[PDB]
Amino acid sequence: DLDLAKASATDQLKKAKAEAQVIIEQANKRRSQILDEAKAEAEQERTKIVAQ
Amino acid sequence: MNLNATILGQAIAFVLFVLFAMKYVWPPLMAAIEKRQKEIADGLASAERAHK
Repeated sequence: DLDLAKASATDQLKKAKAEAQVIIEQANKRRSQILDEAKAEAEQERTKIVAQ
Repeated sequence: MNLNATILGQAIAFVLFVLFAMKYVWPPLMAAIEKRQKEIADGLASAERAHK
């Protein structure tokens, strides 16, 4: 057990490091989607305000 | 029954049978067991560090 205890601790920490980082990565991908959609909405609004 | 000069000879035999156990039987016997006493005592601290 003295061996497999550290085995499981290390293999747990690995998974933590992996999926926390995918959380943070997806947060910024979601950002990018939101910000570029905001670009599109901005242009669309300008198109109306000028024609007005 | 009868007092006898055996009463000294038996002290001479006694202290010798004492010496032959003192410096040459008990320290080995109990030390070889102390090794084992530790070696089963350590397992708990081993799993304890494994748990921590």
